[PDB]
Amino acid sequence: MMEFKTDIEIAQEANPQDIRDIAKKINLSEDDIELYGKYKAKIDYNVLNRTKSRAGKLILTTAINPTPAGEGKTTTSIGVADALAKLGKNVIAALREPSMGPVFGIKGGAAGGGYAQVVPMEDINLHFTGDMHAIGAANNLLAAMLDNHVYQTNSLNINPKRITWRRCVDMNDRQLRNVVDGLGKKVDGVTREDGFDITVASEVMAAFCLSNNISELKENLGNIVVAYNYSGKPVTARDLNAHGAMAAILKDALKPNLVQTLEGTPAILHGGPFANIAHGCNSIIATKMGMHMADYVVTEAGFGADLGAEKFLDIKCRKAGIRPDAVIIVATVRALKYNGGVAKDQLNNENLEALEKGLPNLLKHIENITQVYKIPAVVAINRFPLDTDAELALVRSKCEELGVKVALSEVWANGGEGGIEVANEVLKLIEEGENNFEYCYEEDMTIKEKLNAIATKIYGADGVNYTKEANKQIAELEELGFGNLPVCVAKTQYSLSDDQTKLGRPTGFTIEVRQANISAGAGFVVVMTGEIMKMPGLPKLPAAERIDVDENGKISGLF
Amino acid sequence: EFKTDIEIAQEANPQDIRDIAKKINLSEDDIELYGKYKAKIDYNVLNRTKSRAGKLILTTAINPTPAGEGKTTTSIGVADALAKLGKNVIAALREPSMGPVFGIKGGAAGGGYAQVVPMEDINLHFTGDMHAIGAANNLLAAMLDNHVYQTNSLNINPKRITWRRCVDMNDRQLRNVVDGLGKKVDGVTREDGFDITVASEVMAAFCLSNNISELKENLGNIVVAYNYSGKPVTARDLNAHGAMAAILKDALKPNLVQTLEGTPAILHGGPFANIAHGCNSIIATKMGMHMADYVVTEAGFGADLGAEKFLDIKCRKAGIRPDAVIIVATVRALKYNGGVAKDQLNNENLEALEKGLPNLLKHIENITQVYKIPAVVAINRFPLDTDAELALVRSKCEELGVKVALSEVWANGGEGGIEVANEVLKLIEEGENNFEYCYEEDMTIKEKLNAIATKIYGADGVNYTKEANKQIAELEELGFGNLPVCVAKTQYSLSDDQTKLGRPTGFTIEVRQANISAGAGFVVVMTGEIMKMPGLPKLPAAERIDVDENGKISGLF
Ligand SMILES: COc1ccc2cc3[n+](cc2c1OC)CCc1cc2c(cc1-3)OCO2
Ligand SMILES: COc1ccc2cc3[n+](cc2c1OC)CCc1cc2c(cc1-3)OCO2
Ligand SMILES: COc1ccc2cc3[n+](cc2c1OC)CCc1cc2c(cc1-3)OCO2
Ligand SMILES: COc1ccc2cc3[n+](cc2c1OC)CCc1cc2c(cc1-3)OCO2
Ligand code: PRO
Ligand code: PRO
Ligand code: PRO
Ligand code: PRO
Ligand code: PRO
Ligand code: PRO
Ligand code: PRO
Ligand code: PRO
Ligand code: PRO
Repeated sequence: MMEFKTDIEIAQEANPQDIRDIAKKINLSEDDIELYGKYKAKIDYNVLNRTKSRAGKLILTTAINPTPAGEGKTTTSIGVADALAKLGKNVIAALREPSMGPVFGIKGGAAGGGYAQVVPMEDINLHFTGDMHAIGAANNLLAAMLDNHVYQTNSLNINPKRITWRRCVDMNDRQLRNVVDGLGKKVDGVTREDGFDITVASEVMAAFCLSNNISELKENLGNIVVAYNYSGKPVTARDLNAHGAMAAILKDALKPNLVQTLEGTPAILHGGPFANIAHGCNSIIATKMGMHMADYVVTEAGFGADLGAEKFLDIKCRKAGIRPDAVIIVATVRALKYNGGVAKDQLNNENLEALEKGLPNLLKHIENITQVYKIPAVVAINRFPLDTDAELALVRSKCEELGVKVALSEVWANGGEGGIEVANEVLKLIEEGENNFEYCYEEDMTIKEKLNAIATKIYGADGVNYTKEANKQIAELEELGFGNLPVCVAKTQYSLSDDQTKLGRPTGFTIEVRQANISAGAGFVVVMTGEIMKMPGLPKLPAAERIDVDENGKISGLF
Repeated sequence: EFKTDIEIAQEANPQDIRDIAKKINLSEDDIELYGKYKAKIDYNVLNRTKSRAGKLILTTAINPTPAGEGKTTTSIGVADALAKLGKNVIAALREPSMGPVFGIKGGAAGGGYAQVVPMEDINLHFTGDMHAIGAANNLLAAMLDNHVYQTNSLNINPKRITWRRCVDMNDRQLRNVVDGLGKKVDGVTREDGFDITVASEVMAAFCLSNNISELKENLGNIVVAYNYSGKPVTARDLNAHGAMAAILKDALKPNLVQTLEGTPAILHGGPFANIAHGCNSIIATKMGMHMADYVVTEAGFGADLGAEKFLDIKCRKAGIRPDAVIIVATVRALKYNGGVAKDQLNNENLEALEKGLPNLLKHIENITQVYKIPAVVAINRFPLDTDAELALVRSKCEELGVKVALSEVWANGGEGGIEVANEVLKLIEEGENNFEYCYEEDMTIKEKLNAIATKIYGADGVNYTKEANKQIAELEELGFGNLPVCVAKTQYSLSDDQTKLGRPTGFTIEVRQANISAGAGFVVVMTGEIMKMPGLPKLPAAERIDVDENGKISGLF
């Protein structure tokens, strides 16, 4: 027979505390909190200026390259945080907010999974506290003011063909990828090519997550480059007098959102940019908030260590002035056997030979964390019942040779109890740890030197090649004065290389850069190794067709 | 003696919204808080409480003039006045669109000392209803295009797609677009456009639904296109309405807010008054009548548009009947109808006041003699209004059997509305159930149009273009001839000619176009061009908007 519980059944049967009690666990009075129902809350960012910082530790959760087998990065983050709570520690989980668009294409999902989730699950997947709407409104206001300026006088001499700013919407709408607007009468605007991204891909989202306060948000938004003039110089949102209004739309959204786990552990969800064209981390203001209110903060970055962790350490940690005390590298035996050449169908059979072929992927990410950034790390293996004792022993052997212990995580089935082993090793790394954190590169280096450093040190590439047009675009960015910013490499996440088919630990390859541009608002240069989907489409049978509401207003079909 | 509306709003002491909910017998478990000054009310509270069967007070006005009339200020003021008189009362109002705030600055819900607070939050995101309306609108658009891109098994003709996308911005750039460009995987190339979010039919259907079940059903009946066989394709055909109602599940809960004097207020919905009915949502008015003894609501654009549609559309679908009608006007506005220039409105001009008074008199006749509802004229008094001017207006209105009450709510708060509120209470106790619609649902579209044009506007009849006739003919064949008609004409005149002030007589209505809003449940009829997406000014008000280091917004008002 069978008997099992889906994540939504686990979320339904939960007993979530009043968010006011959750706030009490981190010394947040009722007068420091804006309630959104009794299970969601927004935290005033002005509590930092009137309370004493606990100077909590920072625990960064990452993973190997994503595989169709799944690794359970966010489930481990929530589970380890719950474990530290079982150990009597004052801990906060810092996570991102999901986009709403994909819920209607491919269905929504739990914050984590199993018994390591964040609740309320339904609200988190939909409107939550409205941050996504605030991001999009600010994005589209700047777009309307840009087009309005060109329509009224165009005194800034904006070249319509060099307009880089794009509108956005929080839906999976392929139809809006490439558009032409401004058609009609003379009074209907100026005809030009345009496009829509999904809201989370907007640069507003990136700068939103890299602002320390509302004044830095207003300053970052003004630095956004929306076009170039006929002289080749950048035209910014500040030049349009737009950043003040955009900061007014985001005034409430910039407050971090307080929720909880299934075990009552305080959780903060805030922001959620891409992990290829952005850094893929939750907001700085939320991570700073947590370290100010708790002794431990468990956060995470998307797409695995070669992308999210690299940008957490080289972009976020630089702009926030923070240092991880420990790093959790998540992996599963099935994912490693997948790197070894096993097809997705056969990942449940024992295959020591394939596990050994795919282990160099985990080994490379360990070397990057512990030998390039010099940060104490622990491997968290999300154990499955078919994981043989030899498979676990082989993984532990090769990881011990690099000085890293392997802790078995069972938070998906046992909640915080299943994360005590990982939590204990993390506390051990924090106490026995020293400040050896090193960036992958220095800011004074050129854009090509920074890319060369990341490709060689992190990806394992022999070097970086540039197309004819990429070299031109990088040369312009150096001339305009952007060569002193961090670089954000937008490449595939399924491989250490830029070739999504090269599993394991590819060697003797080169990265092919074909496009580059400036995200002056977020504060980094974006570099492309291929086409990047900034607006997903809907499948043939969208998930929306099964979503329903009953006479009492209960939603079904979401998960 | 006092300051601007934003300064009055800042110097106000709003109570905790939980205490405001206590005034209308709402427990803490009936209330979702959005800070301690806003709250959403569960619409299931109706299913566990006994209805107080409260009275319905409709607030309308004369045709909007550049002089202003202060309609919403009077509604809030009369609501505060009934509170001063120890009555249990709720003010039901509309939510403002956030878009125009960044063009022509924001404004108060009301004005003077008759406001609704928080003013700042109401002008922006409020509780997110506008975002949900747009999300539901844009999901249906994405699923419509996806179906055509995938299989188009419904044989949708892209040249017959009527659904439009939306955004809550004043963006003239998105009026006419071509989307679907790019690779073969980037969609189907076609012409398209955007409207401001509050102009979506999702907004009108949102406001004409009695419960979450009718919302899902109404959303399903929305016509999004036509197949090559000429038959309507709906959102139900796309299996979208269940998902759209899920996006709106929390939005459909009315928003509990308060006035300056602590009176409970509900702001929910905000459709256009020309291409829609311009009323707050039916659930908000039902909720108020369920939880209180008196409800003051309003309709936009004066009696010939909002009040007409409030009575012939909203009242029909909700099954409610107004117990009294407040017709708001000013001496300045009537003298404007009499031929006085905008700059000369401060001098006494009894001759021009008599030339413009027929406008107010026609609206009285429609309320009291066509719909048969008791009415009272509320004059928002100005300091330079001579006693003779006020006496002339009182004279002509009493010839029709309607008292004139002087309103000073703007400068005096609820005290300034006691005179109006008293006549409203007198009209409710002495009134009878004589309410009649202007037309019956059985009549054809052109008969329903001829009924409104002649009885309400004062026209000799209705003329139709060739294209208007074909569209009306096609709407009859498809089976939409049984719905009400929502006439979209100018608000500055009883006629379809914005220059004909006062009380025009020898005119006829020209219909250029007819469309179907099957989700809202009415047929829209055009007399001219309708701007569903306004543009930003040369100097947008958003350039003056700023935020300080503590997160305080300036320049909004
Ligand atoms: C989202 O992440 C997930 C999602 C799903 C997961 C499912 C399972 N596990 C981790 C998961 C995980 O973490 C890696 C490991 C324990 C387990 C035992 C089982 C089983 C499934 C799983 O089927 C029968 O016995
Ligand atoms: C306890 O065992 C340990 C402890 C510490 C170890 C440290 C390192 N390694 C193994 C270790 C090990 O396993 C043998 C492998 C090579 C290496 C290169 C590096 C580095 C550290 C290490 O920093 C920068 O470059
Ligand atoms: C794969 O199946 C598909 C996929 C997409 C299809 C798209 C269209 N049609 C069949 C399709 C079909 O069936 C053969 C025929 C009706 C039509 C009219 C149009 C149009 C595209 C289509 O663009 C403008 O006017
Ligand atoms: C029943 O009659 C029909 C039925 C189906 C018809 C389908 C199409 N057209 C007329 C039709 C018609 O004419 C009256 C012409 C426009 C068109 C563009 C297209 C397409 C199909 C069609 O596929 C892709 O681009
Ligand atoms: O644009 C300005 O004048 C300043 C610079 C940072 C925030 N606003
Ligand atoms: O000790 C650390 O590494 C972090 C840095 C910011 C405060 N605590
Ligand atoms: O490596 C660097 O340049 C800085 C020093 C503190 C941490 N990272
Ligand atoms: O179908 C689309 O429009 C995109 C591109 C391929 C996968 N999803
Ligand atoms: O109505 C309000 O909310 C304004 C703005 C803050 C103080 N008073
Ligand atoms: O079937 C079609 O026509 C579109 C294009 C690829 C899959 N869906
Ligand atoms: O979707 C694609 O990739 C093909 C190639 C160009 C036209 N469409
Ligand atoms: O209209 C409705 O509500 C249902 C949904 C599927 C078809 N009929
Ligand atoms: O499109 C509009 O609404 C304004 C009016 C003239 C200039 N643009």
